[PDB]
Amino acid sequence: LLNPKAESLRRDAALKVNVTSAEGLQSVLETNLGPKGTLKMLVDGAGNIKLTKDGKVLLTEMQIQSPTAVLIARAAAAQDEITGDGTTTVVCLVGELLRQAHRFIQEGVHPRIITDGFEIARKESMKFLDEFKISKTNLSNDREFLLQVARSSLLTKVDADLTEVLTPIVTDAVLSVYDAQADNLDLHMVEIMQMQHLSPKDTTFIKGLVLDHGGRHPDMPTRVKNAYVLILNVSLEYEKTEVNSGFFYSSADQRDKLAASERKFVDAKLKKIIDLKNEVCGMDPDKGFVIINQKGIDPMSLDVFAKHNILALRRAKRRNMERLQLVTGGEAQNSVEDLSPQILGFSGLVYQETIGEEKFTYVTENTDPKSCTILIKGSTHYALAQTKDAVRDGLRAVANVLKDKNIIPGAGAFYIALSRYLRSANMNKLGAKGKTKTGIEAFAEALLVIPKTLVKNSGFDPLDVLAMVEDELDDAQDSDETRYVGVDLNIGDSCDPTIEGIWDSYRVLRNAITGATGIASNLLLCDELLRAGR
Amino acid sequence: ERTTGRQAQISNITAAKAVADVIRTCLGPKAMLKMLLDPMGGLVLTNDGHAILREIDVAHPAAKSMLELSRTQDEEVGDGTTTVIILAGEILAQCAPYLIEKNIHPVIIIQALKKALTDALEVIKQVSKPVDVENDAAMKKLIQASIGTKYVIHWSEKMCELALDAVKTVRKDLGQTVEGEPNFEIDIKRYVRVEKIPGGDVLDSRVLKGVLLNKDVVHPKMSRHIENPRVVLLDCPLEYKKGESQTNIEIEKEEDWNRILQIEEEQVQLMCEQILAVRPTLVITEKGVSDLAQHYLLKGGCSVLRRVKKSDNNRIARVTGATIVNRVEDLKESDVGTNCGLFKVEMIGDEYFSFLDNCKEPKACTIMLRGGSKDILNEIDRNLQDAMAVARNVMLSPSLSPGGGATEMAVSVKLAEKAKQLEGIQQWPYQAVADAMECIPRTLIQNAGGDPIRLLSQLRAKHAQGNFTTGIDGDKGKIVDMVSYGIWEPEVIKQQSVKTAIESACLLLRVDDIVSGV
Repeated sequence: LLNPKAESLRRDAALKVNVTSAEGLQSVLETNLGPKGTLKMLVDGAGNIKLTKDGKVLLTEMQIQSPTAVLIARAAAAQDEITGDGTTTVVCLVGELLRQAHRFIQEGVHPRIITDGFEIARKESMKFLDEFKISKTNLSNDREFLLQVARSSLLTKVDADLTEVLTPIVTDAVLSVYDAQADNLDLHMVEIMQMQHLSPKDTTFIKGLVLDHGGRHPDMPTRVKNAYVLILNVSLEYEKTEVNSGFFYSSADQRDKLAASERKFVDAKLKKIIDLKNEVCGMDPDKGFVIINQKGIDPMSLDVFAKHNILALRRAKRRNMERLQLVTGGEAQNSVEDLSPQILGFSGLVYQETIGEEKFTYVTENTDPKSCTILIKGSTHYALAQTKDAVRDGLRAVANVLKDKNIIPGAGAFYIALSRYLRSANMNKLGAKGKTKTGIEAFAEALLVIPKTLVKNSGFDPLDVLAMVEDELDDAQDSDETRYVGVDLNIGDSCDPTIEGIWDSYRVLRNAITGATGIASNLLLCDELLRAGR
Repeated sequence: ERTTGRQAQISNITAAKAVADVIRTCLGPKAMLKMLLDPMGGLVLTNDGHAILREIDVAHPAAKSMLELSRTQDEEVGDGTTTVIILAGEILAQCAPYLIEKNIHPVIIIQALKKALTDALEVIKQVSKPVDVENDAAMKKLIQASIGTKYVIHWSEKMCELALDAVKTVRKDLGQTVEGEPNFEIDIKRYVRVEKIPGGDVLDSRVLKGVLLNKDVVHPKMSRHIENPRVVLLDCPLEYKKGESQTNIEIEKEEDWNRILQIEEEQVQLMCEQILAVRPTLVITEKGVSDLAQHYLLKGGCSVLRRVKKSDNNRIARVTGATIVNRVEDLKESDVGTNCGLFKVEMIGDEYFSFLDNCKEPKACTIMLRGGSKDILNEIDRNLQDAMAVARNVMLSPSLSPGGGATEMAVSVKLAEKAKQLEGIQQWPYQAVADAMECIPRTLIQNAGGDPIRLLSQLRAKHAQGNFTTGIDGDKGKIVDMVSYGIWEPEVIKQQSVKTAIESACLLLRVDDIVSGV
């Protein structure tokens, strides 16, 4: 049963390849899990080395011919768009679930019964999912609990020293953008900017917006406190005639007169701008005037604006002009003829942080900015790439906490309890089927991979901690009270995940159990592999 | 180059056996998934039998004949694509030892397959049970078989109404000893052609009898509906005509300039006057309409439609009877606009439409579908064709046959009984047909996980002593009666299944050599 230029793997031989295909992808990603995970290198082929612990960036940068890992990577990409966290968690659940299933495949169990046992246990897992979850209050004074959610998304990908740096940055970034009510939150209002020349531990949060081009003149004020803002669209630099012409000077001084006469049209608008500062808080302290003007400005106007102590910006990004319009409040002024003091906005202290090569102007201390900025600092591109992965996944982690009022404790508390749940429930219930008991038991034993590999990457004996946690759960059930138990990676014993502050999102775990079950199910449904047309 | 002797008979059976062997796991609602490896880095997880074999490149030409066999089955029945291919491939596999090891001449086997085909059609008619085709509640539970496990399961009641009301419009059910019996002819292809309108709800989807047009009315104030309409169809636009020869009008005299400008407006009115001679209430043209022709026909008391496709007017001519006449002076009085109920221009989804809908069924209809998106309309579309294909097989024969391996085993038992009473050398290949009929239910057992040998012999014992309605359950996988949970499918599916299977099997057995040349 063959034709030329074809390959076929049939009669359970495809199952041994597909399960091994999952064991190969699992062992690679088994190294990095939780805060004890590992760092990997990704070569794009252009010579740029990128170090990241995020499974989202890993699966996209690597090319795998194995079709089993392709479906895992494609399904994890859907999980990365929905959950945004726990990419490795999904892979570890799929691989181990196929390993426990492959042992029953060698026993002669049909894969449909194995997949049916996973779907029945998944429906019972969703019932325990709603029972085990903890309902968190909607109060926005919960920052203490947000400090626990932050450490969950931070400690994983960082040395834990950048955690204390990024903890006040991420937590203040979400609550500043989020108004107090139930409405929504916008992650686009938080800008992510990267800079060099300074250590990553000095990364700071920017309440306002950050920009590159500053006022160029030695005498311009560096620090201006509580100044009015002007958004100006008109070019203050030298202009030329729209039609071809020339300047013919009879005398040497006439050459400067013709140049001053052409700039007089721009100088006429320049006089109307400086009269606005003389009209409003010219000599008044704690008040100033700033020119964010979008188009270019010649050095002659920069010298005039410096004598007035006016900060003058030129060649500003078009997107930032609309963003600074909402942050500062001042409307965009196309023509100076319509310039009025009521159009001017208001901002707080504007101070230029000037390194050797570059100058940084800060818009911060705004009345109603409604836009934040996270400025990522690093000496090399390694710290800039690793921090950007922690910021993007850190903001989306807290974002799912305000959108979903339900939260679940982490540290394997959900996986160990549910595995013990299906073990004791299926024996008491016995309402599924006799042959389904294999699929249910394999699914319950496969979910132990996360708490086993989490402490395995920590170095502690997994058999010891899983025994102490199981004994503590049995002692908790004998005392007849609710006790949440989780693994402690630093000490190696058990602990309380609610006290330790380790929490897992509800939407992440809801799509992880349902997603990993659907991934491994479709892989067991493949009896034969076929390669044709090649 | 050349395959002679018995080598060609081996390659013809092996090629058909390889195509069937791939989709053996594709049979049943519990059927497994097939992972295909493309020459590129892609993969295909689809379990649909037609989408798999289409992505599988084949070499031997007999495998291409099996691909064309499934293409014919897809035009007849909407489901059961793998059922016919596996059955046709197993017949050649069961006749392989008798053709070679037993040294039976192939023509003897081919003549034996024709006798087994006639006996099989008689057994299917005996095991089939009648059902009321006029019961609306019964037809919904039938079509529902091709409905569930799809997104349309929630609207299934509305999906059956759109399926029944569509086929009941185009069907002509007649019979007698005088002019003959059409045998309940139903054409889904040409007459039931559908138009999908985005937006709205499935409840708002209606089956209109007529031709639907997306173009609006040229003037806002006009007669919305006419009692007894008169329709004129013409391809030519409405505007000032010009001569085909050289036309030059030289104006010298002063008072003759305004006269020619009036004649140009009279020529436009003259072309409209030739249309109004038959007193039409509706004017449909393929090209645009000039503003002058709009005003001349507005005062004439008729409806005007412009920018209508030519393929649409051809479908209008069949439900109406108005023949397209190019020149307005050649307009016949024989073609009329009769049997057109309403001209209603009512806006649907912020887009002005035109309704030709009538109160009668001129053997055609236009289905108007509403959905939440174009992907939903495409899902409703293909599901509506499969919904009507099941209702078609029920209207093309009153009897239903049990599925899930019940009919497959019911035939194999009767073939084994007729084998003992059939003398001659054709008896041995005749028993191979009954062994091929047992492959379909055993395939459902292999996909279920149960013991294929144990459950098959026990299932055969149920047909021998008890009734034939005891099949294999899809969800469970244990021997049960099909009367409990009806899997029941129409007989027409089983008719063409074994019919084309023998025709495709005998076609490959007749070829004793394969040569290459142009």
